[PDB]
Amino acid sequence: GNLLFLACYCIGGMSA
Amino acid sequence: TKGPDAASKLPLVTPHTQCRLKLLKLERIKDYLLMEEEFIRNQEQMKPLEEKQEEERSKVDDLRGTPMSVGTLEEIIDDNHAIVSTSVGSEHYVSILSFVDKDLLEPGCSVLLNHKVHAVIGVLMDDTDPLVTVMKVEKAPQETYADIGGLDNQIQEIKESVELPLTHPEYYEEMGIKPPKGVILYGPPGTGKTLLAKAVANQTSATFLRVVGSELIQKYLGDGPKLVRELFRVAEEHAPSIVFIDEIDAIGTKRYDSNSGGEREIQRTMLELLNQLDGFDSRGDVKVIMATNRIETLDPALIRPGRIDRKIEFPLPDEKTKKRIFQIHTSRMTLADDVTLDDLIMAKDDLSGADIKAICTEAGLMALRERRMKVTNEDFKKSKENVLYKTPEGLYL
Amino acid sequence: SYDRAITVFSPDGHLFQVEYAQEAVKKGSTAVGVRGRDIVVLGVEKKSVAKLQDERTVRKICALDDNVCMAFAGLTADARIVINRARVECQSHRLTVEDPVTVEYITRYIASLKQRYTQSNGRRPFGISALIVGFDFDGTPRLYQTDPSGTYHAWKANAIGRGAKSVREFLEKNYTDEAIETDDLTIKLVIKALLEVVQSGGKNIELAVMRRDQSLKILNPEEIEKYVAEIEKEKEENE
Amino acid sequence: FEALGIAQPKGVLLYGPPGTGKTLLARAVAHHTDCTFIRVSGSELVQKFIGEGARMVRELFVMAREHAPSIIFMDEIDSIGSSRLEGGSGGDSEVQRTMLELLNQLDGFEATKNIKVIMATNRIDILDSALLRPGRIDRKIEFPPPNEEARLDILKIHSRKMNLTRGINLRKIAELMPGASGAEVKGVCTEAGMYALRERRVHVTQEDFEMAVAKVMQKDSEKNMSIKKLWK
Amino acid sequence: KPIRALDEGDIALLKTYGQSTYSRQIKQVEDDIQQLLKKINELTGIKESDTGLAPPALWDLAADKQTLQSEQPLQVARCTKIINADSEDPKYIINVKQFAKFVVDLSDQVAPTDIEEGMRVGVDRNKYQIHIPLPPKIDPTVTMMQVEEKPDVTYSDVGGCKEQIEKLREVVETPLLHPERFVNLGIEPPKGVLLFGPPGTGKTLCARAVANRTDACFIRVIGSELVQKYVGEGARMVRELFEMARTKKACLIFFDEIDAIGGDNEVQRTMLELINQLDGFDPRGNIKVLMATNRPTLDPALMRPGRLDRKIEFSLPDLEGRTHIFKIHARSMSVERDIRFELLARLCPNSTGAEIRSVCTEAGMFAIRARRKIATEKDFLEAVNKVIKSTPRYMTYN
Amino acid sequence: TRSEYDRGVNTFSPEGRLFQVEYAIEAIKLGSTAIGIQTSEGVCLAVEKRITSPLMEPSSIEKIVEIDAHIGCAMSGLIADAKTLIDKARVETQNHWFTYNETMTVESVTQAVSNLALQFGEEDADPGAMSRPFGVALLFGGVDEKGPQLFHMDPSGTFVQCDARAIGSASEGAQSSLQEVYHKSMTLKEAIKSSLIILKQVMEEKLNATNIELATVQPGQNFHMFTKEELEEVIKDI
Amino acid sequence: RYDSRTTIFSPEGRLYQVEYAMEAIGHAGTCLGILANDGVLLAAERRNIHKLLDEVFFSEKIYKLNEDMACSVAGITSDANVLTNELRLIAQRYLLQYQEPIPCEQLVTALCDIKQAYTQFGGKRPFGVSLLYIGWDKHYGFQLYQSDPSGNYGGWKATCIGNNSAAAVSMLKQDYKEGEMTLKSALALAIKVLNKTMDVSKLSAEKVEIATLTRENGKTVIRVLKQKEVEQLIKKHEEEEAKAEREK
Amino acid sequence: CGKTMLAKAVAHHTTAAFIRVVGSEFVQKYLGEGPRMVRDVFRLAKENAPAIIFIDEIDAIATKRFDAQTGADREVQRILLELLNQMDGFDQNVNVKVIMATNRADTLDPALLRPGRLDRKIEFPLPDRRQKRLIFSTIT
Ligand SMILES: Nc1ncnc2c1ncn2[C@@H]1O[C@H](COP(=O)(O)OP(=O)(O)OP(=O)(O)O)[C@@H](O)[C@H]1O
Ligand SMILES: Nc1ncnc2c1ncn2[C@@H]1O[C@H](COP(=O)(O)OP(=O)(O)OP(=O)(O)O)[C@@H](O)[C@H]1O
Ligand SMILES: Nc1ncnc2c1ncn2[C@@H]1O[C@H](COP(=O)(O)OP(=O)(O)O)[C@@H](O)[C@H]1O
Ligand SMILES: Nc1ncnc2c1ncn2[C@@H]1O[C@H](COP(=O)(O)OP(=O)(O)O)[C@@H](O)[C@H]1O
Ligand SMILES: [Mg+2]
Ligand SMILES: [Mg+2]
Ligand SMILES: [Mg+2]
Repeated sequence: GNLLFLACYCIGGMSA
Repeated sequence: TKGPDAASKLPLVTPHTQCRLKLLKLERIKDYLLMEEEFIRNQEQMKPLEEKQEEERSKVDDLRGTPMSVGTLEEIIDDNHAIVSTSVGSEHYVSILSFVDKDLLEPGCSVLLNHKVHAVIGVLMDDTDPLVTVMKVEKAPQETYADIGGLDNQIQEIKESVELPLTHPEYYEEMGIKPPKGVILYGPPGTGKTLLAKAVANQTSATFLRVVGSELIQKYLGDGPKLVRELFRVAEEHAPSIVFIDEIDAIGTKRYDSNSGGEREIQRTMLELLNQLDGFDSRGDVKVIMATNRIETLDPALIRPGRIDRKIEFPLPDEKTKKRIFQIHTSRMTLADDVTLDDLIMAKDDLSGADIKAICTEAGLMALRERRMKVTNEDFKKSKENVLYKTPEGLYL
Repeated sequence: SYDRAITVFSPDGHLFQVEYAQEAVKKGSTAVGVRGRDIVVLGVEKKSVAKLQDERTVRKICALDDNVCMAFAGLTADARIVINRARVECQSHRLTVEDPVTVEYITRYIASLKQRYTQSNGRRPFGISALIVGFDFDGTPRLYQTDPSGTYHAWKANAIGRGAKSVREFLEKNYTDEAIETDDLTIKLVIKALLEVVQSGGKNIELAVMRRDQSLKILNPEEIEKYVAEIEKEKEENE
Repeated sequence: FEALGIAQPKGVLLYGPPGTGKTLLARAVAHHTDCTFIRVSGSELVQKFIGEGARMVRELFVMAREHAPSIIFMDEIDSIGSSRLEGGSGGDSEVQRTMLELLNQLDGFEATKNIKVIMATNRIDILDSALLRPGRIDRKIEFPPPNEEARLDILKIHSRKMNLTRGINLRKIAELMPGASGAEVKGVCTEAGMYALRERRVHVTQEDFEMAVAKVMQKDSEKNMSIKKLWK
Repeated sequence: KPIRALDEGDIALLKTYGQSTYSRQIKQVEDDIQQLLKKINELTGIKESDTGLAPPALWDLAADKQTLQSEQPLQVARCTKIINADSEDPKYIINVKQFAKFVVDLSDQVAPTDIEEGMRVGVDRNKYQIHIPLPPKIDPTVTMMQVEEKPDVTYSDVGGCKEQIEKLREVVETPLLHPERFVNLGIEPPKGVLLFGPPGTGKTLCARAVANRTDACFIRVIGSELVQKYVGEGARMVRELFEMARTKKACLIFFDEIDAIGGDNEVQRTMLELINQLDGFDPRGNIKVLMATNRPTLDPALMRPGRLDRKIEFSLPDLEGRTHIFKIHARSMSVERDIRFELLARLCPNSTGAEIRSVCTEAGMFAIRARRKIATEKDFLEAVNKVIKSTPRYMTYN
Repeated sequence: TRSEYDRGVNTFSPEGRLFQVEYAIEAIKLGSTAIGIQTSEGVCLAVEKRITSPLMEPSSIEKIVEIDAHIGCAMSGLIADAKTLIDKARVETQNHWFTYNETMTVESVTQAVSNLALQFGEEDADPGAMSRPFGVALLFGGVDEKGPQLFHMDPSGTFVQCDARAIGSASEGAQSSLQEVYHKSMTLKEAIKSSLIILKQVMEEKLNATNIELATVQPGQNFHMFTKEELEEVIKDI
Repeated sequence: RYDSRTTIFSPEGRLYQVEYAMEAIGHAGTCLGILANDGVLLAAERRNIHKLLDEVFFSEKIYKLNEDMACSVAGITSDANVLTNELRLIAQRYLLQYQEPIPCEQLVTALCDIKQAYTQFGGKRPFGVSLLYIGWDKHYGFQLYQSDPSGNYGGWKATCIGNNSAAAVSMLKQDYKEGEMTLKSALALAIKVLNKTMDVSKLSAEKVEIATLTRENGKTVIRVLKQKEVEQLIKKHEEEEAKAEREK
Repeated sequence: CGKTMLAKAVAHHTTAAFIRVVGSEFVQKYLGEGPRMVRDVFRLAKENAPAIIFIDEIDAIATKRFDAQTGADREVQRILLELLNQMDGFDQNVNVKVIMATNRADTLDPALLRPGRLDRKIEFPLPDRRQKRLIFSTIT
């Protein structure tokens, strides 16, 4: 219940 | 396939009192290194050999162009077209030129492509991105089983897991038991897990890959699983090999429903590691070694009998193992005749190999404090409580 | 869960509170008892007093009566309470029967008392293991380890407390019929057993020897040094 | 160290109550060393992007190795390396990944050379056992609150630039500080200077220091005598 | 007592006096050895670095250049909703991977019948016209698959699941090999069955066992494979799989660890494709599906009646079952012929079958430890002591 | 969620089961196996020792005890619990011999021990008694007016007349083996041979003098345990 | 976890409620007892003297209980009063039954059974009190015992319990030369201990409570030092300190 | 009692660059963004002229440190630790005065309540008689 979790971040490079 | 790696020089370590037996052996080694240097400098001094084919190679290079981008051959189609992914992550349906080795094309191997109008123009069997090249051990660690005190059962188990299949394995298939694919060492910190891995990497006959666990995780999307795949592909390619992943709990924690993108990527990387662990047969000559302190926090799927059969325990050293470690680390010290070292061991505590090494180092420092190098017993007496920081007295009696 | 309840069986069928009480003994001190042909000896690891503790009131070895002695491992207060109860009960037994209390009866009484303390909530188990020794009226050497599960077992030479396993295996590799032929042989055996865990020697060791009804006197700190001198002499003699 | 046969000590931890000289000692070490001092104070290694903390740890140690024998100061190491938490869900794992990378660089397969590292914390007890382990952290130096003499010295350094008056007894002021940290002593010097400034003077007197001690060391006590008299 | 820091004279005298006479020579020699080692390492070079150049006379460099100057590359993409073309709105929105998504039209070389939602398509780079559908192909070489037609596991190789194997027999053998009784009974044969239990109970091989005795090919599909890198196309994959299931005379389709799927855009696509394949294919067929899981996370839309007719719980093996497994795994190793496997099965309460196999492996390990070509009962005793249990039970219970 | 009901003996499962007493039943398997066989000529009890140290005195481990000359006991479970049960059994036998000056049926012995059992959830525990189910399974053998009689007692208080019953760690396998071994025409010597064979194929270690305790009851003689020479004699044939 | 009622056992075997009872004594007033050659003295800290306490008392931290027995207490006030009352009851019950003054060891032991039974069972919190008993008996002359909230006890010649007790005991054992200190030297050493263990630049006689037990004329006298006595002794101590610091 | 108003006045009557922040603003979603914001704020103040950082409701992040057993509490304590190390850490700041207001000072971490970090802990009690008259006059 008392979770309150943070968040990471994984970007994905994109181009052509 | 190719062969293993991790070349090392002579053990030496037969004398240590610096009695010119060391000097003679080291001079022999230095003489051989000098003949190395002179021989190769002479061979480069005269070695005229070039051109020959030239024209055909020149025109094939013109066809390839410059630069040439490398990608991953994700899939193949009829034997003129394939699917190749650039390092960015985009993959394209490209054509395959005649001068490529159609036998070499397999899903995964790096393919040299044309910069413009992408088309498979070569195959690179030695991609080995700088990270995974780093994880491959080149210089064997100087530690060895002589330096390990105690842990005789642990050494026996690790050798029965990673050495006996490497050496004569006929006992295994003779009993019909499949060799133990993967082994996890565990125990309280500073018991000797990483030291045992070093000793294995010393007395070895296979490519040793050192990994950190947390090293596998990478920022970019899909970079993590791709790096894990590259590591295990290098392991298979240079088989037999040993893949040591220290601190497996950096990723080995219990799997839970991911919410953010980063946690999903971590789950993907661990899923890829588990898939790669399942991918190769146990009959294969590639083994893994994973060490950790918090064994209880690992996912109970990584340690399944179908994935990691063995589970080596590294308990805190016993009194006899404590005295063994003390003897080992005091070998290079010039201890006096008054020292006994028995009082420190007899004291009921939780000394570890790291703790004993630090006690020896601090005893040496205390001796240096008194301008001496013979190290009395009082030096150890002080050092023990110097480094051992931190039941209510008479409650239990 | 199933651990915080003295009288609740675990799904696999364990009384985890009693097991924890059993384990609480292992955090005490090493106490070994060896029964000889005409002697019973008890060696207890003595904690070193820093500078001020009065050793006259740190008793790790005590006698329930003239014909029974005992060593304990566990928390001191529990040992004192059970000692008082058992010695009062010995006097009550002599009230009932007038003959000196045998080892088996007092051991069974202690075990039953511990069991009754380990059978209901609101009563904490006696976290202490006691090696009782003694001669009967006919002077048979008997020794019993009593366990906080409220039980007892007749050992010829047992060890309890921290390092109990090491001393136990030392005795198993060392206990022989000829080793109890004389009192000094049993003394050598018990001194070696104590030195196996307490490597300091000299002090930190307390010895009690009971012969055929002399109301045993604890070994004063003068002749035990002689005994370890003999042990060292033998050790240097064989090699 | 080679001749003695000992292994070269690698890490040292400075732990103590909040404000005793730990960061001050690190600053002094940086000032009086020829090594390439590195300030990597905690929570700088916690990046939003995944796995970036471990990568930055690896780059930090590689870059320290590339330079001369280096010193790395991990101020407030309590931030990233505290204790590995069981499982995930709400538990922290990326910070633990960074901490594990730091542990491995400190004492892992590679056995770095001449990378002496200093860490500081106000709470040593909660640090991970795998981080406080000797060989990774040796000489867990404690910085206790200064005693009367040491308080006198601290007053004399922090009163060196003041304009004192003849008849000042800094020893009495130091005696007026039962169990006061060095930071509190510097604050007392500052408050005495403030008291002098209020009256638009430049010298400071003994009474200025006395009321500065009263103000700085003032703390709320247990108002309820009934609560305070529970214990004998 | 204030300790004195070492002074310059102190340091200078420390490095001498109490030194071995050969300190300088030995240290210098070791330094030159290391320097020469680095010298050799830097000078030895790299070598090839031999690119994938085919042997000559296989080269059509003229035609290669012609293709380079004529043919064009195509980025692949996952085609999405058809936008209800009906020959007047043939545009579809396609997602080129981590790149963007574009609404595009077809090339003249492909008919709309070849293009449908969720298939990989190769397209050009400026008009992004879908130039060629790219089916992901089916082959056991890629990923893992059924890779089995007649499994080598027979009814004698399974133990501890007598009630479970009986239930499985009623599930698969009775409708497949005895369709007449179901037909004249006028009852639809069981369309769906689920096999739930803890991992390592044996579940998979049990089905494989009946797969050998049902005279039908066994299919192994791993849910993690559907959810790992082989996601997306996996639907089409199972499509083709289900398609080949139609081709064969009888297929024992079974999905391993469906928990990875049962509990996610492409994952949902694979799920709905499974729903279409099951609810769409005629229940009278002969490709009956076997379902198993470890976590009874299954979506409520699945076990609605008509999709999963029966449920079977695979509990931990019993004394007879555990001893049967012990004997089965001992059949493949060199042991004596007087091993009390009942004793060991007693010594392994609530032990999984995989645990039993590991116990036999550790028994062989201990036999190897003593270099004895025949494992003994003592070896199995130490093996069970090690694996199982990962004074208390002897000083109170007797 | 079973967990809400295993806490306390006075709780009912949704299936109306007694999880606490079932756990007490499982607690028997922690003890060593005891085998009792009943035949026309008498009843014999064979028990293992499960010795921990060679120094352990054999007499101290009491896997078979005699309530009375005519009746013998075997127990499997908590040793202190077993000793309390056995002392109550001897006290109740002496009580019957006081009131009626006669030796009771072993059925009555199991009756009275059962009333000592199954008292955990009784208000009569106010002065002090078991608040938990008893943790030992019992095996009574004897010879009464009904000839030889063997009974098996469950910790819940259940008693059953048995021609042969094995309890303890290896109860299931030993019982299964006896099911085929047992014939109603068993002689005492062949019964004891079969029991020792069952022990051999059930025991963890080799059968020597110091692993098996053995007791016999026949209408002629009293309860008799095999002395060292007697057990050597009964072990040399096997 | 295993922090519930005292009739619980941690898997590591520790008695957590008992442990907290032991540890909570560090919140109580600092008091030590020492045994000179010819006396036993108990010194204690008057932690709470705000401005307006009547001081209508003969001693607060020191409770005499017998013509031979005096005690000092550190812990909860209620448990302190209860323990003192039970102490007087037991000592005088022994006197009534045996017509001889209660031996030191027997009395300390009796309190220890009380405390143990109060943590052995009953579902009741243990006494969070530590005692220092000073007395005389014809068996071992002058004796001093230190008790424990758990129910253990030990004979000691010098012992400090309460806040900052560990450092006080350390410096006490550093400055103890057994068998050769008179009551005067013992008092001076105790005052040094107090000065070092208090958070004051100069301890006050008001904050200090010292009671001395001596044997003379065949009788044991237990007397608390009057304010004049303690002030003279503390001024002698401070002038001695002045001489010592001038000599350095 | 006048805390945020006194801060408002100080911001009005100053030539310094004023950085108004609130404690709850520091606690960001993404891991490590909170400490990064703290570092950014102090770096901006350092790189600018003599500046003032006013952090209203400092007890949002600076409550007494404890054995955090989850990611959220660990991140909040990381923010607090970054604040400490920025205020009085290795690289000392010059002409950067911070002001922090709280309603419950007794719950603040002692590392934040020590000289060098928070030199003056000014109490703002309820108006007392004369102060009440001044308030009534200046609002009337
Ligand atoms: N048995 C041993 N004999 C000698 N030295 C030992 C032994 N065990 C540990 N050590 C010493 O401990 C040091 C650190 O050990 P190691 O790196 O293997 O730790 P670990 O147990 O793997 O712990 P962690 O993974 O938690 O860092 C080694 O460099 C070695 O000198
Ligand atoms: N012993 C001391 N001698 C001189 N100055 C001191 C001493 N102790 C503290 N100070 C001064 O008081 C302040 C203490 O802050 P500092 O960060 O150096 O201490 P710390 O113990 O490292 O604290 P923190 O726990 O915040 O890291 C500094 O301004 C420093 O100059
Ligand atoms: N009934 C059984 N018969 C034979 N072997 C079994 C049985 N149950 C389990 N096993 C053993 O367990 C191991 C793993 O079983 P597996 O089918 O992989 O488990 P799961 O059902 O979780 O997939 C197999 O190697 C097999 O030897
Ligand atoms: N000393 C004062 N002079 C004038 N107005 C005041 C004073 N103190 C409080 N006020 C009134 O009360 C409010 C005080 O807000 P403030 O005290 O800054 O909130 P906080 O204390 O929560 O920061 C102001 O809006 C103002 O209207
Ligand atoms: Mg390690
Ligand atoms: Mg600091
Ligand atoms: Mg406000």
